[PDB]
Amino acid sequence: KPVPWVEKYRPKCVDEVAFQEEVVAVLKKSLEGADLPNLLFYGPPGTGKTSTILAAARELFGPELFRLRVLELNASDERGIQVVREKVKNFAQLTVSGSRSDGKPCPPFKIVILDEADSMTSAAQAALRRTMEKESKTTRFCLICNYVSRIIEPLTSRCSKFRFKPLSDKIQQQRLLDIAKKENVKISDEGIAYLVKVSEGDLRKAITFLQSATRLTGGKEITEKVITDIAGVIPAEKIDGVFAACQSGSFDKLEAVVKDLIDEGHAATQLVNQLHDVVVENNLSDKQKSIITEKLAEVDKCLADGADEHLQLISLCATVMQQLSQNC
Amino acid sequence: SLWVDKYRPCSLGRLDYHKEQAAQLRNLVQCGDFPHLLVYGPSGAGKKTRIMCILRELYGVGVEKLRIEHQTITTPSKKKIEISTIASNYHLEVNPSDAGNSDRVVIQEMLKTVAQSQQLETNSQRDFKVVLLTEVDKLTKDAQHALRRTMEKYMSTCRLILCCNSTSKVIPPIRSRCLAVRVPAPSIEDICHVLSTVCKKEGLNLPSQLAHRLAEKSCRNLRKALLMCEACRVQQYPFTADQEIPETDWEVYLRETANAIVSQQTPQRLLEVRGRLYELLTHCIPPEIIMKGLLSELLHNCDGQLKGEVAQMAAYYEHRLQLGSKAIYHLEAFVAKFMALYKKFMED
Amino acid sequence: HYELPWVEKYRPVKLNEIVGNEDTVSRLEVFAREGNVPNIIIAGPPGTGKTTSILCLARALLGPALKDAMLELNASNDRGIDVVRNKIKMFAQQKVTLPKGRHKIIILDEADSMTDGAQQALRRTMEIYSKTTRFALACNASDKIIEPIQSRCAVLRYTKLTDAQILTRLMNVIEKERVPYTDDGLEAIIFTAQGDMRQALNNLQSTFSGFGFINSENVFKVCDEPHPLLVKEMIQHCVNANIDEAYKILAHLWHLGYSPEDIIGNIFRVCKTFQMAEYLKLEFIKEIGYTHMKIAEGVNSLLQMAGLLARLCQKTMAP
Amino acid sequence: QRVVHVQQKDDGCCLWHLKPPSCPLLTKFKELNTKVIDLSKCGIALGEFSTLNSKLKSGNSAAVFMRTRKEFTEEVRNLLLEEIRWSNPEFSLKKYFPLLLKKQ
Amino acid sequence: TEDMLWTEKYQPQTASELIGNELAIKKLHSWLKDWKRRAELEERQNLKGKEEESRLCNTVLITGPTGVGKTAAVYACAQELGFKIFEVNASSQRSGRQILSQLKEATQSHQVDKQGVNSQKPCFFNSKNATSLILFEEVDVIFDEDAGFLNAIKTFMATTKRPVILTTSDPTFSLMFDGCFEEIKFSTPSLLNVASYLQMICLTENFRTDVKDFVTLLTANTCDIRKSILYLQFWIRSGGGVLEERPLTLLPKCDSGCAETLFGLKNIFSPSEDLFSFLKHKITMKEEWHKFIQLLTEFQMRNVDFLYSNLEFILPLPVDTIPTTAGKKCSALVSHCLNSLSEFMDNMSFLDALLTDVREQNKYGRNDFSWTNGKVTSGLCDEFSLESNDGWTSQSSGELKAAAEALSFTKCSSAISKALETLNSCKKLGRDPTNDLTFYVSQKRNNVYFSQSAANLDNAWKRISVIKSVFSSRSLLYVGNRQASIIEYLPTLRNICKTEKLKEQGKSKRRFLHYFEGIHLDIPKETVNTLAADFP
Ligand SMILES: Nc1ncnc2c1ncn2[C@@H]1O[C@H](COP(=O)(O)OP(=O)(O)OP(O)(O)=S)[C@@H](O)[C@H]1O
Ligand SMILES: Nc1ncnc2c1ncn2[C@@H]1O[C@H](COP(=O)(O)OP(=O)(O)OP(O)(O)=S)[C@@H](O)[C@H]1O
Ligand SMILES: Nc1ncnc2c1ncn2[C@@H]1O[C@H](COP(=O)(O)OP(=O)(O)OP(O)(O)=S)[C@@H](O)[C@H]1O
Ligand SMILES: Nc1ncnc2c1ncn2[C@@H]1O[C@H](COP(=O)(O)OP(=O)(O)O)[C@@H](O)[C@H]1O
Ligand SMILES: [Mg+2]
Ligand SMILES: [Mg+2]
Ligand SMILES: [Mg+2]
Repeated sequence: KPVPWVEKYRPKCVDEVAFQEEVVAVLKKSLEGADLPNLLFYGPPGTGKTSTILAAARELFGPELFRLRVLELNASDERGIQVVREKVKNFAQLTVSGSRSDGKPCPPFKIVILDEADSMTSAAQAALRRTMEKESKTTRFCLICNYVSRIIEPLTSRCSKFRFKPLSDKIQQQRLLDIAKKENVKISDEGIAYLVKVSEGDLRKAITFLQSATRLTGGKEITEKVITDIAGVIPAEKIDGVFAACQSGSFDKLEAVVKDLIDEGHAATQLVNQLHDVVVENNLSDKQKSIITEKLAEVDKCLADGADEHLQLISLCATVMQQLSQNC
Repeated sequence: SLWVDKYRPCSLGRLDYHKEQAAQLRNLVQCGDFPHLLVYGPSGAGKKTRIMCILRELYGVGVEKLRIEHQTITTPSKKKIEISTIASNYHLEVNPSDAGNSDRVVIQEMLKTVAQSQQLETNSQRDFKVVLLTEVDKLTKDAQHALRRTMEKYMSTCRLILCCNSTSKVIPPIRSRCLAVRVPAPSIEDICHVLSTVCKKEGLNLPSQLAHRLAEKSCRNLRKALLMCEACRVQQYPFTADQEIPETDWEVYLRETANAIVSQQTPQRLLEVRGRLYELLTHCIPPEIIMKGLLSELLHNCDGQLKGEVAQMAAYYEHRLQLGSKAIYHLEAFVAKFMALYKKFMED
Repeated sequence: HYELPWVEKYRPVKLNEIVGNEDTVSRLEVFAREGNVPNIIIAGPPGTGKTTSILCLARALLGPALKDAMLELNASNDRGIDVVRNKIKMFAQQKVTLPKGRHKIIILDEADSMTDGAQQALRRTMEIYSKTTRFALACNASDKIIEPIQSRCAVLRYTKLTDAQILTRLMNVIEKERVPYTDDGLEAIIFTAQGDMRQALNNLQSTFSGFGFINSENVFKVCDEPHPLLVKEMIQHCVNANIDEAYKILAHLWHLGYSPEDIIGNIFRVCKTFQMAEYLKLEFIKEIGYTHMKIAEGVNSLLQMAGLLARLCQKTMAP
Repeated sequence: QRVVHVQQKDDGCCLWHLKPPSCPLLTKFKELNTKVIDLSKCGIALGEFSTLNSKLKSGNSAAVFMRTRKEFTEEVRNLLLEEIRWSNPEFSLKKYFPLLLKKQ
Repeated sequence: TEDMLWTEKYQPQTASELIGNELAIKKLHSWLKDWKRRAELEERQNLKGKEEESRLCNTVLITGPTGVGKTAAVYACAQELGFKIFEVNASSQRSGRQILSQLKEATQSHQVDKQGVNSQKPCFFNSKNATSLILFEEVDVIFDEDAGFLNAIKTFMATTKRPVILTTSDPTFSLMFDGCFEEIKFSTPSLLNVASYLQMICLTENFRTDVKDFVTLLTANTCDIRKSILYLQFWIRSGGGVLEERPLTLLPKCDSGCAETLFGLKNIFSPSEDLFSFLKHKITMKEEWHKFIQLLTEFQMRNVDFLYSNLEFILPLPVDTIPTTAGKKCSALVSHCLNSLSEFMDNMSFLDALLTDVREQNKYGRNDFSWTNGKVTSGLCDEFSLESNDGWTSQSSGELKAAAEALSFTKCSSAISKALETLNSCKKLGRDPTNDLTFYVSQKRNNVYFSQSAANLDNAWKRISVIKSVFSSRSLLYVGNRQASIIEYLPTLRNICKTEKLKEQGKSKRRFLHYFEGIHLDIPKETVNTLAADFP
């Protein structure tokens, strides 16, 4: 019966989406003309794209007509595009009636929200182009992605493109503090700041981690430890230990540090992420940074294929140790 | 049953270690908004014990009343695959990676069915039925996308607990929808305390030195430490301070394999190690574990600067082993290339 | 009133007019002469001679009783579970007077298109009605035919036709049509038909219908594939590590609009017969196969083909 | 329906207004002539892209069997039975072969 | 002048004529003999007038692999014991109403004609006394038009008075079917028994054949007896393979060369050509390269690696069956040979991992050597797959893998041969490195011409069976993890069984044998003895 706070606390109406000025303006002037063109929202995750398109849907439609006359699909379906083509064809052929008691009639078209549209290959995008140019008047599409360049030219030409910029950390901390005051959980400003930092500008992940920490802690204060282990983030002490083992030049203590990291349940992709963030923002030479980052990309690709954490981490740490001891 | 299956805790207050984590898991179910869990960590850390504790705290005691069902599912290529499922009156448990590349298939229909089961069954106890997906880290990308779709579709009617050992293969879309439960391995003192607690219930008094040896030689594996304690109880009635811990049979087989690799570097010895790795693979030992043990004992017998090259070679051929359908080819590729490198290294 | 294609005008009517697969065609010949053919399944690539040999064997076995003793079913027919249960079993129980050693024949062409349920329902029909009826199936992928059906049939593997056999049949067709030709054109036609005699005859007839002269300009205008001379020059430039000229050829092919699969197939076909050292050919085929795996997996672009060309140049520049 | 592109410009980032680079590598652009050889000028010989040869074999194939397998005599038949029994010492040859002889 | 297939020409008319599965044949024959005795006693009771201890269940079920002889054994036993088989195939419409209303009275009523030619066993379709006996053939094949067929055969369980025999090839059918029936398992017969059987049927046709070629054919088609019989009929009646006289005592010619015809290698090779001589000799000609690529492509369509599976024999290296300038030239030969072998194995790993396979492996089950895969059954419906497939990739990837494998093998073989001709100098020096260059092969891979797998699949299946039977006991049946089970529970179980066997062999107390009963483990004693032997 309760709903997650991501769904509960998204803005109900357009112009309640903060830090988006021009996108809200064109969506307002589309609401005034009551005609929604083909939309393409691109920006970082957790920046208000789904919130903005859903707010436009709820304010163009009725509260009871909003969920019936829109269809949110995920474009990364593993059964090709033809299954998604079947859903769009069925939803375009299926028609429902609409009547609002507020005195404004419903628009004749319908809204199809295709999320992660950038994950579709160019053949699938060209296949979808036929559907959207064959159901142009009776169906309008909104493609939600993060990279406009992944969307092919026939799609991006006929869509209206909007870019969503991420909120600053002060605004995210303010919204999280408002959420915590609304939901009655004891948490200082430092924990909220660490939550916003550990989410890396992702307000969706920040709200998810805050709600999960409130559920886990059982009415106590939200410490830094629960936020750290609820985000899967390795503490900086282990990262410094990894770098000290690499700089020492002893492979046995390198194996000990890696096996200690494996025994603590920490992921290897997270360690590769932290190691990359440490390496690319320090005083290493350009050759050292280049070799280390190339090995980091190779190890990340190998881990994505399903390779064992221990062997890939040992190989990457051997490469980093050799590159750091090359100056010795 | 054994002490790994009889003295296993069933309540969340009976978990000896991770008391703060067990308390947080106890207050997790009190809100009533129990989400999908992602319980990950090393092997035998206490993962499945904690899932059974949470399942007992969620429903009644009837989750312990277990049975086994078999389901036949039709693939879209018009073929039928039969899989096994641990089940009770309130929960489900399946290893979906048992269907190969068709895991997505047993991912979809099975949860669809259990959703309909919760649509049919009414008991006014809990709104959802929890299904335990074992080895989610062995699922393919299509399987994990189908899992994302199924969790987003049937969230209201059923809940999911993903038990894995590696979240690296688990896609970031899955990790962004389930609460992460990291269960690190118990320490040496924790394993010794649990071993003494279990051994006291049998009327036996093991010493602290034997418990410390069992904790050290188990590599922070509580299940392996308890089972080695079972083997020591089988071997002798009194627990001497110098009691020999029985080593694993395939582990000493892999040790002998690596000494065979190091001792002679010839095509005949390469074919002998070929036969040894075939006989290891016929025992259903996973090739990742074989590669890890082989690499560990080769790094035992390696030099200082050769350790990094051998480790990078082993990681390379383990990734190729995960890529290829016949893991034996990449195993012998690693063995032959290591033999060539070793023969080159000892020649000067 | 129209010109019949040379695939039908010059279709074999006997079992000695079939080139290639000498052992299996000879075994079918001795079975057609002697009689008592078992239930056979013929598997091979398209254009090999499977339907032709099955029809010629059935003709030689039956003779005048073809119209009543033969039941032929393609993929255009129904061939369902109910069709197997009524029509197949009714023809199998049907009385047909035949000379001793000769049976009624049920030909099931394109057995890959048969559903698994129909093949399961045809299992016992292949067994009980074996004193009056025999089954001759033709298929491309033998793995689409279920194992219980394959257990009741002798499976005969047809392989791709060697280019000498295609050349002999091509000169037989040329000398029976007075078509002017060149050896250049014959090599071009044989290259375009990768062990497919139907494709070779279609290409020859289309070339004569278009221009009337058989040379590589007319042949590769008719077929419109990536020309093997351009691919040969590109591979030669990769051998000399001339990445600029090789990419010039590759970008010319890309701007001509050829698909990456077609380009990589032509590259592999030319490099298979290319004149180079054994080790260099091995590294070339390794990189071609890795790039083709990437093309099949979904990533196909000019960047991938340029990376393949750079890898081929690196194979020459590195010992 | 009319399309539009909305990019919320921030003048303080200084990446919106980007000028062409002044380094000589990105200033001097190499030219590819896009000139290729004509394709009907060289020609293809026999066996260039296939395994074709000028010489074709004759008489080495198309050998019709026409075999007349003579009936095996009794002594040769028991000799071959003893050979198979030596090959498989645990098989019951004497209780199967007369029954298959009756079956023929 | 013959119109009969060799399966039904050489059909076993007696239960002693079948090959293998003697325990299952004896069980079925005893069950049918008990049913015949019950029928004759019923007739005697009728003549006179005018059951936990017996435990004679009304229905047997027979399961096994395809072509092993379930139907043949049923027909032979029913012919020997005078039964009359009423057969229900999947080849006729068998829905519940029709099968009940048209074959219940065969069980429930007497035979109107009990003497004569009624020993002939008919079928069922709807577009000395002989006892009736129903045979449901291929019960796993269920269609939608066979509506209520399972309920109908359940009614046949309940209300029969004459025996019912079920034939199936689905290994998991006996799990989902609810009812009481005697279960009979047909195992795959041994290689040598079926090989001698085929040699017998060939010697009846006045042909001499060797055991090794028949063993290769039988291990190629996995001991499918009917498939080997039919291919033998095709190959013998078409004139045999190759004229080669083999004088052996242990006189007509021998006819070795059937396995190469079965795989279709004779459509590529000349009759004078031999596959082993073709692979052993150095290839230079373009036509020879075409033949090698075609051969390897024909083997890659089956997803079988021909060269690596037979690596020892095809290599130019010595092969044995299992029972200082001189120093620099002794070491350099072995080092170069190991370098070339490592290069070839790296090439094969490259082809396995980074090159596409034409058949997508681990499609319905997981990878090989796993007891968790389950059972994969073929389709039971009349609907097509209707999924996107790429035919060009399957056409081109086989040739790509074949060409790359052929080039890798030729490079490796040339490198090892150009290492090997200099072994004469080492032999003249008095030092023999050939004991290090040799290859030790098993007898299982030496009694066949060529192998499709380099591992012991029988040992693998035995290990799979013992792993299944360990973790099917009711105490271990609820273990959540599976590979962790066989990596942690199973070695400790093997050590416990070894210690228990050592205690038993030391003449200790017999209560230590009840240790598994003391903890109430339900592992069968044969499995306890199997775990207590060793870890090979
Ligand atoms: N500018 C904004 N104004 C108001 N709420 C915002 C804004 N940006 C983010 N949020 C909140 O951040 C949360 C997540 O944003 P959503 O729009 O729902 O998801 P998202 O931005 O599409 O990210 P995805 O779907 O993973 S790409 C919601 O609770 C929103 O209310
Ligand atoms: N071996 C051959 N010898 C002579 N002509 C052939 C041969 N194979 C094919 N042809 C010619 O190609 C035409 C079509 O070939 P078919 O045998 O009918 O096709 P197919 O061999 O059955 O292959 P598929 O799988 O059905 S496309 C025939 O009518 C002949 O003209
Ligand atoms: N063990 C055997 N001994 C002798 N002949 C056999 C044997 N097994 C099979 N055959 C022959 O193969 C023919 C067909 O075998 P079947 O018994 O029909 O196979 P099956 O066991 O019924 O498996 P199915 O029905 O194909 S799944 C018989 O008529 C025999 O000629
Ligand atoms: N807190 C605890 N107190 C006592 N015994 C425990 C505790 N946690 C785990 N165990 C024992 O250790 C074993 C843990 O194995 P399990 O958690 O199933 O392995 P995995 O973590 O790989 O799923 C169980 O058999 C249980 O008996
Ligand atoms: Mg969204
Ligand atoms: Mg055809
Ligand atoms: Mg049968």
